[PDB]
Amino acid sequence: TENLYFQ
Amino acid sequence: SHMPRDYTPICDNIVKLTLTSDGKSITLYGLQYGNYIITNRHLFRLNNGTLTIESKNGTYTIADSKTLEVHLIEGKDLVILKMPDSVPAADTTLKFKKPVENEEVVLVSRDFSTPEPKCLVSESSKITPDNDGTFWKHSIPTKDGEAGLPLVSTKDGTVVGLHSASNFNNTNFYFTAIPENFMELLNDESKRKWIKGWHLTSNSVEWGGHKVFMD
Repeated sequence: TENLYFQ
Repeated sequence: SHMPRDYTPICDNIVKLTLTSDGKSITLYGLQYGNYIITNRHLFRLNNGTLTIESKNGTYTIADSKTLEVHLIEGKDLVILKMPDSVPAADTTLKFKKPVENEEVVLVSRDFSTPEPKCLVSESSKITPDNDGTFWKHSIPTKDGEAGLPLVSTKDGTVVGLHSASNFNNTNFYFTAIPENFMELLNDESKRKWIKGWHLTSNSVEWGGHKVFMD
């Protein structure tokens, strides 16, 4: 769904 | 009613990994369990590097992530790293369990900056699975590079997951759940399948019904 970014 | 808990044992086993190669580094946290270090898969965005593990015991430096033996958790941003035998092992005191819905967790973080380390315990937050279960959602604000920090249940004091990703506006935070029979994976070699040279060459990865970026 919504886009994510690794941390 | 849940038992009051001291989270310092978990802090003592949090490690700060930094995979550096040719001036570019990737820093995120992990967990020390015997001869292994549990951390996120997206630590290995680059191949052929130098791993720096910062533990309470000391700071370690390792030869080439390509030769490194890693066990990949299926369908999860988790990986078990086999430290070479020369590196001292840690306590097997860490307890891993599959997370339970409607069970509160607290982000346990170790602050390596201050001259005296701080065992930081965040505020409690419920957890819910996201799509296929590859990611689990918590409401604890996490800074960048804080992936691999343990999500600890306040009921039994077990690591139920490691932080992974967030949305770009930093309003929803997603951690990777500890799989079932994960402790069986740590103490039984027959269930472990080690691989070498694993790296994440792609810029975009499609995980957990989501499109996760590296930046």
